[PDB]
Amino acid sequence: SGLRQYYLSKIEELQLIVNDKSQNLRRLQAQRNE
Amino acid sequence: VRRAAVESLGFILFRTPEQCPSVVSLLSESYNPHVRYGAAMALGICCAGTGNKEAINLLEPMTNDPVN
Amino acid sequence: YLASLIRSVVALHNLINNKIANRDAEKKEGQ
Amino acid sequence: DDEFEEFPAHVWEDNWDDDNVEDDFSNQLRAELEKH
Amino acid sequence: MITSAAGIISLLDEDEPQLKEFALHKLNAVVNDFWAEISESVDKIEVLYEDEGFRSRQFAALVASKVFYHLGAFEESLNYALGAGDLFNVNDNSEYVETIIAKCIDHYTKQCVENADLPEGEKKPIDQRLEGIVNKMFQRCLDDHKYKQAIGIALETRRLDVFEKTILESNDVPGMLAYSLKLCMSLMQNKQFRNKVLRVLVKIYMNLEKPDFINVCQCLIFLDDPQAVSDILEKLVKEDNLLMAYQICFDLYESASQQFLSSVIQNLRTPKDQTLKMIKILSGEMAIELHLQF
Amino acid sequence: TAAAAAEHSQRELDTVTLEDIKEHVKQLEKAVSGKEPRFVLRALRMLPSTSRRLNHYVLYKAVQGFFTSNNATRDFLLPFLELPEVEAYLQLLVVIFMMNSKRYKEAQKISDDLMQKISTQNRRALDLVAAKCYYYHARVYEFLDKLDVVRSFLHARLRTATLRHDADGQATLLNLLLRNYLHYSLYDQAEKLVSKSVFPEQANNNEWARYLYYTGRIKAIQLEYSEARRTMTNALRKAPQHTAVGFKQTVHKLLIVVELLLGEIPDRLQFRQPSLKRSLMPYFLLTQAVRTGNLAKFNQVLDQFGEKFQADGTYTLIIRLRHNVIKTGVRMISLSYSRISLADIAQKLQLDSPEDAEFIVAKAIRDGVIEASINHEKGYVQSKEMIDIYSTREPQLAFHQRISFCLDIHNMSVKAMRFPP
Amino acid sequence: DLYSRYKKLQQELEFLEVQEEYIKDEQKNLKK
Amino acid sequence: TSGAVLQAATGMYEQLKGEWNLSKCGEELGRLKLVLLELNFLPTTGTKLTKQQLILARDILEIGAQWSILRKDIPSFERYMAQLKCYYFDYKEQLPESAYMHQLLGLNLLFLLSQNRVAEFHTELERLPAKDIQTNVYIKHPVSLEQYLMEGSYNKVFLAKGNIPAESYTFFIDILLDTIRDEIAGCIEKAYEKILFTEATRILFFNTPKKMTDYAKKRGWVLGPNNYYSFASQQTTIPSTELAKQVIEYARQLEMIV
Repeated sequence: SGLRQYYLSKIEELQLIVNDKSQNLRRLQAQRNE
Repeated sequence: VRRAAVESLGFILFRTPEQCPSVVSLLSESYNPHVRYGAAMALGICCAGTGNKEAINLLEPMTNDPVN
Repeated sequence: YLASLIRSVVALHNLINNKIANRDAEKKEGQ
Repeated sequence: DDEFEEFPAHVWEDNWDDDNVEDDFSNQLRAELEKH
Repeated sequence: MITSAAGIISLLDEDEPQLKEFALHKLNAVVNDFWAEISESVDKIEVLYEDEGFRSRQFAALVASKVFYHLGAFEESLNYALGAGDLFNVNDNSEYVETIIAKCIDHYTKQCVENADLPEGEKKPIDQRLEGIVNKMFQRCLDDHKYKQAIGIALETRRLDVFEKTILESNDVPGMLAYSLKLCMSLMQNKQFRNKVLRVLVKIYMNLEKPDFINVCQCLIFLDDPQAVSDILEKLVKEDNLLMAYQICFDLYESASQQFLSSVIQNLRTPKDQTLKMIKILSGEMAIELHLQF
Repeated sequence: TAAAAAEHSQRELDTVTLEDIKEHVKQLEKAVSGKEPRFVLRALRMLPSTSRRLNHYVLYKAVQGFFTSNNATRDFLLPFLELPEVEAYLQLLVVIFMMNSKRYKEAQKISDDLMQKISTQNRRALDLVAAKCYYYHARVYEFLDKLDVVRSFLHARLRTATLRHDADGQATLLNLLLRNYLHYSLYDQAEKLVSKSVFPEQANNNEWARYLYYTGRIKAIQLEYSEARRTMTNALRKAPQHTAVGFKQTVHKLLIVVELLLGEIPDRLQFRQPSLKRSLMPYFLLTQAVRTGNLAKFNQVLDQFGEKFQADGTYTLIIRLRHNVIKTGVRMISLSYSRISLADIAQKLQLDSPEDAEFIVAKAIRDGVIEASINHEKGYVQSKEMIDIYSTREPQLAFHQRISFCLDIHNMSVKAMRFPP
Repeated sequence: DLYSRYKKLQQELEFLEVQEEYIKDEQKNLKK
Repeated sequence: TSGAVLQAATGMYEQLKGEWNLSKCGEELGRLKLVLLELNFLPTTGTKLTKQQLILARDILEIGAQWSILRKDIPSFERYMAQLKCYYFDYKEQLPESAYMHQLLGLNLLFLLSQNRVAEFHTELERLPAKDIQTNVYIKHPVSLEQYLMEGSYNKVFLAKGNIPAESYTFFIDILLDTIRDEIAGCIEKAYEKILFTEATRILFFNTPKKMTDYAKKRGWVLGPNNYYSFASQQTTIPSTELAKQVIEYARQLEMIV
């Protein structure tokens, strides 16, 4: 079944990075708002 | 020049209209009225003819902004 | 060092305040 | 949070000194004076 | 069960290239469970590989790749996995094989993107064994009836010939062409690579039995090649398909820039009623008049 | 109908517990259906007390009123009992049920099925449930006294958990694997693994505690006593407060032994505290013997409580004790003296001759537990004239560690101030 | 599908990095 | 086939025993190692031969280790003892108890003490069962030597020389004397002031007085001052650069936005 595993590994890594980066960006947004 | 920078940002991001509210929401709440105006115009150019709900949500409060 | 310790305590207090605010918001949204 | 189940399980703030001495300070001093 | 591998590693110190092979066989049998112990003894297997000790050249490299895998030094694990030869067993459901294949793809892609910009001559060569590994991975992509995602990895790898081959040898050639065009227009950034990809797409479109010309004209607009579009239009004129010619021309007017339209008109000028009508459409009389009436 | 009324009240409580299970599920969907990270810990933290309140008939009704998508695998639970994450949570609950029921065959099989499921699904919010499943599967095999096949299983699973850049599963698998090595007394493979794995700097408190215990034990056996003592003390400070009585007992026991080996005397507040007195009393006697230097009483204590030592696992450290018992004597002597003559250490350390004094004190200095010089031209052991350590970089360095620490907590605290929208 | 998801996430990552850097800079200037 | 190969291995082992039960043993053991490769070096589970493999495993590997110790070759001893340890502690259920095991096991412990590998020494002691530490003599003696050496009773360590359960415990007593001399040195140069020639001879149990110059001809603690055995005792500026680094680090973590 093709490189489903390879694409899924990369996809999940990037998903984690985007998730925590969104957390951090909202944090900074709030500090800057203050 | 700050205003022109924000407007140019607007021009850059129009094949991905969903993104412009992200870049411009942080600018719209800035103490510099020129940067605020540039943020508004960038939203306009980006989400032109798209009726983006997030865009209108960001613009709606700015209509009661103390600078003409 | 004393300055740094005071800063740490204040930072933790603010983190607690924010976690409680978010917890209250989540509980109210759920209910 | 989690009880580590994998591990099976006076009112005086004492701090040692519970040694074995020829009385604390009576016979010692008696013998001390005797040899001085 | 074993409780220690130091005994097995102890064989490698022997001077018997008959004992050494059994040592390595069992070591590979039990790496997955005793990687840590062997990590200090990996130094032995490195020189054993570099030498010509019978089977030392392949199977020892395999165990070296496994041990470096478990440890975490992937960059140097790859250098030995590639040399491991046919023993790598590119077809098996072993986390080691999937992960080293992933690293192979990543490294090959990095090298390709890095040597694409560089001149034709001075390009950092590609380990032919690594190339073979990736190529068998692609052939497996196809064999799995998973034609898609092969387009993606091929576009990443910057190798087009496989892009052509995969989009051709597949069901729903129109669907694959539309998906590839969406990817080419939307995501990929490098303009030179996008031009190469669009040239491949145009070649594919031309080679069809019932050619799709609207997409061809759009692609040519991207590529900035008005001479080709002029020749296509003259072809549609001689071989009568007037409705298709008119549609191509209207789309050309609505998309292509003024210089491109002028170039097409000039190349076309270089029965004639149809030619004049297309020139009119491209110039813009009909479109502006119709919009105004609307 | 007293039994009926009691059952009625218990079943009302059971409805409350089912509501709690539903709330945990809902939190899990907040995490995964919401797709946001974490919050599985929120839904999971009540796992221990929930396991305590588990009930057979309650689960009998649960395994017929739950599993909205009835995939028919519910019949692997129903006979013995008589979503992508909630199913794992329910399966873990069921293995807990068999655990406390003492049913360790279907328990192992159902745990295996749970493991197959979690291994198959390559989720990223299921890693925490996978960690808990790992721990309880290990406990099943532990009550079944294999501890061996689990080694390879957990070890491959750790490989997966470290390829996927996971933290909770990585830590828990590392911890259980270390427990297996220690249960089979493989303090060479244990050491190599600890040396060539890096523990997640951001790991649960309860997992830091266990890792620190095992690492300290490994170093203690390996004869790295200073770092062993630091590790056990830090583990204790990391340990839970109102729970884990057994864990605290074991860390304390090993800490007493390790300190006695370093040459110190422990704190007596330990033997004071009520949760430990009965556990640590043998070590109370042992510490008395070592402090006194009374080898006779030491031998009596060994002959009298040796079984408990071989049980907890201390029986080689408590001979290395003998060694560090003479060491403890010399450390006290060199803690209160500045120029004691050798013929005077011989006696006050219970030795034979000034030659033996030379050798033993020299070795003590070599091990660096007394920090003195020595002179045999006239035969005295002058110590180091203490230098006023405030015109020195020692305050610099100490405050440097502490300031670095405080800055790090400010960083980590200002971070993690997540705002929801 | 898969490659589209991969590349969308990639673009999102660089976009968020740019936003991070900008917010850093504006917080500096706002302090001033 | 299996029966025939087992018979061939058995015949080779019987020839070995008839030989000695040196160099002849060398080639015989080489061929036996090859035949063991042919058969089963380390069953490694799964196969479950249950051929009482321990029989031939012990035969070959204990005889190999013994020939090694008679030969005075530490690398070969390491190899054979590693294998033997595997066979001892691993296949416990299948293997029958080998009374001819503690000898090599304690001899291994002695070897570890000889090459000052105290960490590994205690790891293997832990591996061993509890009772054997206090019951058996073969193991007790190396345990006793290590305990004495850690306490510092080097005189007892020396006096133990005559006390040896079996003559096999040889050449590691000698390497142990060498290592003891090295450790005594360690003590001397770490914490003393100065040791004269006579006292150095008295303390360090050197060779004959004429070679007493040994370990000064070898380690040479800058000897020479006044009396050649003056021991040359091997016993304030602001670190401005390092302090600047650390303070700049404080400033960096305090001013960076996070």
